[PDB]
Amino acid sequence: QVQLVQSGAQMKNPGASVKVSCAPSGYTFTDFYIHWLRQAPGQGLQWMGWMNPQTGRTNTARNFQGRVTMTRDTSIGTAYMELRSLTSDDTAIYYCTTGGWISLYYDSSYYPNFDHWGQGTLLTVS
Amino acid sequence: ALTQPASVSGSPGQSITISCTGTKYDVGSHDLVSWYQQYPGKVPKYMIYEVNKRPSGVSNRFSGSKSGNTASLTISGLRAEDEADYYCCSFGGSATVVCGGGTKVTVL
Amino acid sequence: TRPNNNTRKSVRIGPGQTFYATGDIIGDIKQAHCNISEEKWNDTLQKVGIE
Ligand SMILES: *[C@@H]1O[C@H](CO)[C@@H](O[C@@H]2O[C@H](CO)[C@@H](O[C@@H]3O[C@H](CO[C@H]4O[C@H](CO)[C@@H](O)[C@H](O)[C@@H]4O)[C@@H](O)[C@H](O)[C@@H]3O)[C@H](O)[C@H]2NC(C)=O)[C@H](O)[C@H]1NC(C)=O
Repeated sequence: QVQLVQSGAQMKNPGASVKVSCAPSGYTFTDFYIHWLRQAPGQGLQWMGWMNPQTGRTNTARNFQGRVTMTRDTSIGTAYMELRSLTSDDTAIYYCTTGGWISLYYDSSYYPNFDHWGQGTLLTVS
Repeated sequence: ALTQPASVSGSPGQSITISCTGTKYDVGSHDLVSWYQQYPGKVPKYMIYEVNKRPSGVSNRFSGSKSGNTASLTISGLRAEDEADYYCCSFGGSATVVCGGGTKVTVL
Repeated sequence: TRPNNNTRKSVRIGPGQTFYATGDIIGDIKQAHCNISEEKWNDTLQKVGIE
């Protein structure tokens, strides 16, 4: 089966601009969609945004319009996030996943079917 | 954020149902609902497929249904291994996915 | 079909009349297309050829 590979520890002050990578191992990176999620301690699963690795097109949640940008790098086959303007309220566990299949005929970006999960990375901002 | 009971109780052998309720524009218009168990101290798990389908190589003890603007996870008899936080997600407004908080299953 | 979730906006130009145009297309990428069964198609072309 496939195994995702995430980044390591990140410790920053407010105003961090943290870069978080996720490099899949096993499937072709330009085949399935990419979703990012956050899980704060005590809260549930909050979805961040999806990326189309074919053309780089993304769409994020409503409360991140400016703080969260997502880019691709298809030479290696990984994906990068950039978390701008973080405060100490954003201490949370981040998840990397593998979304639905990129087709040329129908939208399947929003399907909540998340087959695979990364191990999870913790950011601390303080 | 998919209105959900925070916890559910029940002794072994009891069949419980965990429901999530949302708005009719999000839940009723599209049959896209999922259920993910996260066992304590682990990553989430993938156990329910589409609105009422199952992934490859998963037990048949869980199923579901969508009724009006809410849906529920049909759970068979409980046991010691079912002590986990269940989460529900479904199609959001336009092109996003909405997820709930959790249901902490307490086996009696 | 034209699969893409599309939006609409309008602009008033001078008095009275408004103009309509596409507002946005919320994120995914479209392909206009027409799917026809091949089975039926091959059956048809040969029947025509016979006549
Ligand atoms: C019009 O014709 C289109 C062109 O074929 C149709 O597109 C097909 O639509 C179906 C439904 O969306 C897509 O189904 C997907 O199928 C894949 C299965 O393929 C994968 O697994 C099989 C196993 O046999 C393997 O053979 C394949 O190589 C893949 O590994 C499922 O995985 C999906 O989850 C989904 O069911 C077809 O892919 C799709 N063909 C495409 C995208 O070109 C279209 O539906 C027809 N009608 C319409 C509405 O346009």
